[PDB]
Amino acid sequence: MAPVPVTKLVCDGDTYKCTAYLDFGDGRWVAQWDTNVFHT
Amino acid sequence: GAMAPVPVTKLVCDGDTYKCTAYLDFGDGRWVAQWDTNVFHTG
Amino acid sequence: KLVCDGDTYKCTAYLDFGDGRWVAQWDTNVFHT
Ligand SMILES: [Zn+2]
Ligand SMILES: [Zn+2]
Ligand SMILES: [Zn+2]
Ligand SMILES: [Zn+2]
Repeated sequence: MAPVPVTKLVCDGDTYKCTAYLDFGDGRWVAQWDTNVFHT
Repeated sequence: GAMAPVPVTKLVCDGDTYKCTAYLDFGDGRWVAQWDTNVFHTG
Repeated sequence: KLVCDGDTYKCTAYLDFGDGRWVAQWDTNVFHT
């Protein structure tokens, strides 16, 4: 396993992706996943 | 043109519905990103 | 607590609930910018 902290999480209503900036190595890694975006 | 991503102010995962919901820093605070998740006990 | 893993391609959120041993986990893409 290789779990590292997320430093900052953003999401994006025009790509329907959330992006997690990872605390690892040279700082250039992210995790990204697909999401639904809506008003509650 | 492209809209920059917005910060998430609050992340809640609901074990009842198998959804995580990220509250977005946008408009009136009622916008969310939501996705399906697995929920389990560690061990 | 929220962590992500480039080996398993999963992000994991540690939930406060109950005895603190529950997690939410989901599939992700992981890549270098
Ligand atoms: Zn965008
Ligand atoms: Zn509204
Ligand atoms: Zn907590
Ligand atoms: Zn337990």
